[PDB]
Amino acid sequence: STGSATTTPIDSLDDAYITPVQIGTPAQTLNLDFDTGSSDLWVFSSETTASEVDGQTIYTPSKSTTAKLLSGATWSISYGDGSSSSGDVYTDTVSVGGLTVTGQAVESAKKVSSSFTEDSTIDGLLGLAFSTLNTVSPTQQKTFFDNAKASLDSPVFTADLGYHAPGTYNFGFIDTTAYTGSITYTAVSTKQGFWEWTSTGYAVGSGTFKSTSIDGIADTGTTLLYLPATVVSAYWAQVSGAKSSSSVGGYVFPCSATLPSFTFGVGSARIVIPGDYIDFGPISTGSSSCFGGIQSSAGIGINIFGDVALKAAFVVFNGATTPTLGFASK
Ligand SMILES: O=C(CNCCc1c[nH]c2ccccc12)Nc1sc2c(c1C(=O)NCc1ccccc1)CCCC2
Repeated sequence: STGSATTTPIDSLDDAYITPVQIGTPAQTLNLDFDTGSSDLWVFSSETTASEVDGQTIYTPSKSTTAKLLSGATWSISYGDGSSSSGDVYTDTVSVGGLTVTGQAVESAKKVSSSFTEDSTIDGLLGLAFSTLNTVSPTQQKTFFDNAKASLDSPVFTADLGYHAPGTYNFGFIDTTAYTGSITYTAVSTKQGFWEWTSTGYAVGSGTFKSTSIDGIADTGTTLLYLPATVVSAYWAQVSGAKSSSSVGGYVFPCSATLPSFTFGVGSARIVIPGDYIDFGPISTGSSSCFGGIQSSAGIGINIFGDVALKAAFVVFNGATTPTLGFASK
């Protein structure tokens, strides 16, 4: 089997991407944030505190003839940004672009934090990291991709995120028309449950490539690119007026700037992030100071190749016996 769905930025800045998912019988289509940085499939529901729901489409399990309460299961998750959600669990039928899983754990939210209530475009998350991270207790549940793996023509999914434009998630196959040149595959560690890999280095603009190991995670569920303080200082040094703001909590720069590109290494290969992709608009409406799309991973504990980096690449998440990650220019 295979599946193919379009993913769309939620706003003019690509702060996140949503992909339509069909849940239950008959189908309830909810728009989910496909997230390679977590492992819970959780949704706004008819069980969510009415004051924490504001425009999101809700999953109503009582209306699904295939939904079944998972007796005694609860879930509770907190991402390292403040946001969090929790609730109970159902198993139901879940389809993405023609690809169908029966008995997928669908984690119904009873409480969500502010960050999610505020984003009316996002009806939940579909986690695509490793099932070891799944928070359902007392019995861990499997991610959509894991449940689907055995059925796929190939145990893979690809992420093709667009810059200020629609993109594609495919399951089961690799679209050879979607990228230029060849796909460079690099090793993955699952020890922390992420698509964790090691970049061979970086360049700032047309500056000389620096070879250095940058261990980090391929994470579609994270907006920006978080890299070490040294690397990130080397980048913003090339932008006149750029500085790190405590009041803001990261590097900001003059909106009038023309940003240089950033290159990261995948083995001998190089992915080039156009300077464009690193601009995230005024820090507040009307301001001439703009938030940068590349930030320090200093108070995080791991580097994060978020959307800013992944959207410059065609990315293969290879769930074969030894998982690997693949990157191609596009
Ligand atoms: O958890 C994820 C991916 N999933 C994020 C889900 C999410 C949180 N808030 C949201 C708001 C809208 C849509 C989705 C989300 N990645 C991962 S993995 C990981 C972290 C994070 C993370 O929180 N990233 C986003 C972020 C990092 C730093 C500062 C601010 C934000 C930090 C500890 C090490 C391992």
